[PDB]
Amino acid sequence: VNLLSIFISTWLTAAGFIHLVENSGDPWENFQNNQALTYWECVYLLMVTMSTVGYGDVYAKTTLGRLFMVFFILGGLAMFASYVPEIIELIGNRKKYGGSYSAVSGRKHIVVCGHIT
Amino acid sequence: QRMWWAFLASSMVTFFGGLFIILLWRTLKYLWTVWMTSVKDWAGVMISAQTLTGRVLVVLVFALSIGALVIYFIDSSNPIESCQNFYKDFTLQIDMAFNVFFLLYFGLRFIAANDKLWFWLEVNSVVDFFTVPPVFVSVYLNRSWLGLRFLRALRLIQFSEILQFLNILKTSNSIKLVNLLSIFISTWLTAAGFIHLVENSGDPWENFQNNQALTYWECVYLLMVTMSTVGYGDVYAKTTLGRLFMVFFILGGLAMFASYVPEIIELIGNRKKYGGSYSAVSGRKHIVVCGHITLESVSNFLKDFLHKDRDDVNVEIVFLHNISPNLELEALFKRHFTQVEFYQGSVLNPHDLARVKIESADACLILANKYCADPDAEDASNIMRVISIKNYHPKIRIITQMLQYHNKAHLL
Amino acid sequence: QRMWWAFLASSMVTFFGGLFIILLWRTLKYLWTVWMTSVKDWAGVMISAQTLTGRVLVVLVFALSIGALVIYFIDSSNPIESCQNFYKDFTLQIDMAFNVFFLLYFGLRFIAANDKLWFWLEVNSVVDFFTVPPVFVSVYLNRSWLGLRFLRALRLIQFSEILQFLNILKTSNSIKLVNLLSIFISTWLTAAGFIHLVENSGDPWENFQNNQALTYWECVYLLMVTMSTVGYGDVYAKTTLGRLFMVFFILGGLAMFASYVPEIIELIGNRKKYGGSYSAVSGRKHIVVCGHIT
Amino acid sequence: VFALSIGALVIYFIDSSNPIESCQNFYKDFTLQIDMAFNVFFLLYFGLRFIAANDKLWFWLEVNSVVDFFTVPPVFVSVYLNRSWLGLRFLRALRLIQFSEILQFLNILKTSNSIKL
Amino acid sequence: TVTALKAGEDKSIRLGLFLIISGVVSLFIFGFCWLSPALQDLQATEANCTVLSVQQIGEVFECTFTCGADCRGTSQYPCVQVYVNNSESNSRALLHSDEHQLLTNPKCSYIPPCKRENQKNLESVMNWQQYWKDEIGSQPFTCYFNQHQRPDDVLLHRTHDEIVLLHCFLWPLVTFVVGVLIVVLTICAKSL
Ligand SMILES: CC(C)CCC[C@@H](C)[C@H]1CC[C@H]2[C@@H]3CC=C4C[C@@H](O)CC[C@]4(C)[C@H]3CC[C@]12C
Ligand SMILES: [K+]
Repeated sequence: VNLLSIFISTWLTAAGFIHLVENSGDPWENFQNNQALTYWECVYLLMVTMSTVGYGDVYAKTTLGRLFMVFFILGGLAMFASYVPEIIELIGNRKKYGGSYSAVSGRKHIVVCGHIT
Repeated sequence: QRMWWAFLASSMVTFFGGLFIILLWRTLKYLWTVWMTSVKDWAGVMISAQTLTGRVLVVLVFALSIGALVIYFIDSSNPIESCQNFYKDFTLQIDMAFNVFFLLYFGLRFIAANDKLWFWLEVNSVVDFFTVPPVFVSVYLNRSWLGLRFLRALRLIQFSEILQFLNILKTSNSIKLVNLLSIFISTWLTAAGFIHLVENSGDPWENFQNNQALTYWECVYLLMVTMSTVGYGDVYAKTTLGRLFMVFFILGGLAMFASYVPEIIELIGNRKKYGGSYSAVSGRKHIVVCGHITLESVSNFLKDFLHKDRDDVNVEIVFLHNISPNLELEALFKRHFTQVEFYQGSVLNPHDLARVKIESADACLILANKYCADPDAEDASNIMRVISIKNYHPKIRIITQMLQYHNKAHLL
Repeated sequence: QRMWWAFLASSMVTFFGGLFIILLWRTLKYLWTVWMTSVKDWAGVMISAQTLTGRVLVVLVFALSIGALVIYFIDSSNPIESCQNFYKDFTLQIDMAFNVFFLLYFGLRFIAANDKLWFWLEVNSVVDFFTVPPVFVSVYLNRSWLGLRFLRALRLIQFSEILQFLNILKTSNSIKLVNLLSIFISTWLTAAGFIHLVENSGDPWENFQNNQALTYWECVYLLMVTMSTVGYGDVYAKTTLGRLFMVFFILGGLAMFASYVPEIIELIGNRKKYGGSYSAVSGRKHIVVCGHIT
Repeated sequence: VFALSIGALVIYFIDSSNPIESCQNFYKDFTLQIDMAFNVFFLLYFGLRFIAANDKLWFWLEVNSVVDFFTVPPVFVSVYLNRSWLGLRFLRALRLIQFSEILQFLNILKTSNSIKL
Repeated sequence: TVTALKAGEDKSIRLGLFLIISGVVSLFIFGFCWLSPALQDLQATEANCTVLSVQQIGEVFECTFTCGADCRGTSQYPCVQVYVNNSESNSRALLHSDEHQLLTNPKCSYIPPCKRENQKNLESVMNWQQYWKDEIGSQPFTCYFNQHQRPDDVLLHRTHDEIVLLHCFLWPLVTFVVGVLIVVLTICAKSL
């Protein structure tokens, strides 16, 4: 739950940054190269990118957008490298057995205790 | 025509009644205050997976499920409207035929149910009242509608189990691999059907005008290109619903990859290095070096046995060991690549001894570790090996290293 | 001209006879009821990998195989039709020359065969009656046809073994790396040739009108960009057959990556940390601390 | 040598960003003086490395030496022509291989893991 | 010397199983992939449609011609619209040469092949137009007409040929048979 929460927070922060950077154009072309896209097309683009799918149906047109996009690729890669071997791998492997023998109506029941081999 | 809402409604309606009534029945201990066993047994005698009648009906539900997907792939490949009259995919008869059985089998599963509510909440049950009712409305309308019938592909989860009772495949690793392939195909085809269905009609917000005219085949392709992370962007979901589902399917596939590769896929990837017989070498003689295989012993044996000063001789050497050639394979291999094989089976196991075809050998040679802690123990192990070899085949020459002289008497 | 069906037919026809007759011969214990050894030995004395005559003919089959790929890359790079008369890629002579040897070597492999059926079902044998007959129809027609000749690149599987008998490379890790590189190049070039061949003529369903006019080089590039998962989508298969093969080649490459990286590639990645002499230090004195380093 | 190498890359990034032809006369990236200045030192330092060489041939075949006679002479022809040409001067970025070692003698970073990173 | 060890097998029943599996999957793929062109072919029935009138609309449409050396030139041709009458349906419909011509341009009932000279294209139109004015009204001939999707369209030529549909379908069927014989003939050899 901690990892999911931090992943959602960084995804939504970086999507908001790209939206804000694309709402007004680059300074250099007097804000004429502006992309008229929603926050939803923006947060989608970043999922398609950080998962490395990269359809190129939408991409940042602005030079500021690109500069941030290369930074967000590198930050996501760094987080993936610094989180998967440490915490995500441990979370992936869990208990194989737990809980009761339940959901078997009417029958008798015995437990083989002791040395199972 | 707008009546397509009634098809999905008829599914949801049957689900609704199912979740309300089956739980309402198990309330209030006092019934009121102020034949069932026979039919249940008759339904459940056939449902047993070990019984012949149950294994063969389970092949049936699976075969009919694939047949329902084949015809789904036929109609899903058509335009959104066609003149359905003289040739509507072999008519209402094949439309009803599979679900006339699945409705009977859903009824059979419900009267066969042994824990009422749990039977309904089994994931294997949930899909049935999703796929069955929409077609029962299609036949009442006498007009085909592309429904959620692709969810029937989720019966492919059972393919590993039928391969186990039909006894086609036997290795546990093979059964796990077939299980994994089957679940991967089922989820890929389910998620591809969802995206196809979501893109067939446009988003609600633009009054369905932003609809992408793509086939189920372009759709299932897109999802392979995406889940493999290739992502060519030659095709992608245009709709906002399509995108929302696409981000979910990326996250579900990533979750499955993270939760499956380290656990099962890694184990399947590493298998036995050696197995099967020494076979496919015509005419030659054959011997097995039994006993203690270690690097020095085989290096000095092979260098004399195959020194190229014998002239009129063959190669032979089959080899057999129980703790594998972990280091032997890098430290020396078998001083030949095409010839001289290695069996990972033990000398004592009759099945492994049959694997080497010991009966067809000219001799077994038993090597001993001179470096043993207890010479008596090593000698008695080699005598045990001699005894097993002689028991399997009395008529074979055996040659054997003994570490102590007094132990030679036990061979006599 | 429509006779291009006969080229692939001539391959399949020779395969057909091969699988039927070689198995039919080993049936019925009673032959009827109610020189072979000498020629086999003469054929197999040369086929030995340890013998000098066998190692040098195996270099030959490999060198001629690469030569057949070089000329394949030449013609596969041309338009779909050209005036083939005054200069048809050094004429019917070089067209026959390599397969005049490979047909003799296929005959040699069959008379050298020691377990009849198994010799035919060796993957190293299967490719020969695919690449050889189509050219024998090309010379009868005196008109070149782009066939399945790229499958000859599958002889590159042997490159590790010849590097071992020619004694150029000696480390086992080096031999495994050269083996892996060779098999990766062979499968990449085979799958690129399949996609090129599938895209040269259009899909059947649109009467071959949806054909993509791309070279073998754009095709082998596309497959590298795809199997590395980069996937620029500047080029992609347009045909439905091309897509069906492309999804299969994605799945085969993924399967090979899953079945090779944890087993062999990981072992090759980790090697010795130290080796060789203390050399390249002029003039100085030298001492070795022997014994217990801690 | 490291600071001058970065300076040669900074000016490389300046001119490489121009059109393929420009009127190079009144303001050619601070003139032939800065064009010669870095390689007047690197040519002296290549000469110094050759007279400092202790195993003649090996000094020449060190990868650190090979890059010098690739980056130095093209500029010596540029000054003879008095006209800038985009050459292989980006290979000078290969001096960045030494950055770990200078961080070790200047004593800024001390952990072995940090030096490897 | 050797025993039944001489049989071996491995690369025979295995190949036979791969051959039957390749055969069944290939025809199964072609089945899902040929229904559409087969549907379109069956959707058009046989009638004796008659030419009702040819008029010259006078429109000009652009066509693309190629010289083989990746020529991208475009030329112009006059538009010819011909209206036919069905035999059993007596309904006025638009003539077209073929499916290709229809989908590239449905306004003109013929597209002559694209010519580098506009004068030659016009002459071919007048030539084809003369070869179509002679047979008007009478002499009904074999005609293809659709009355499901395109009731106002009439084709002179068929969209598809059964020959390629059959030629690609026979191969996986015989490939399955070749797999089955290799399986059972291996089992026949395995006995003795
Ligand atoms: C089981 C499978 C893999 C067997 C292989 C079948 C192959 C060889 C068959 C199946 C369909 C066939 C094609 C179908 C249609 C045509 C058009 C015809 O006018 C000439 C041959 C041609 C171009 C065929 C060539 C061979 C072909 C591709
Ligand atoms: K991509």
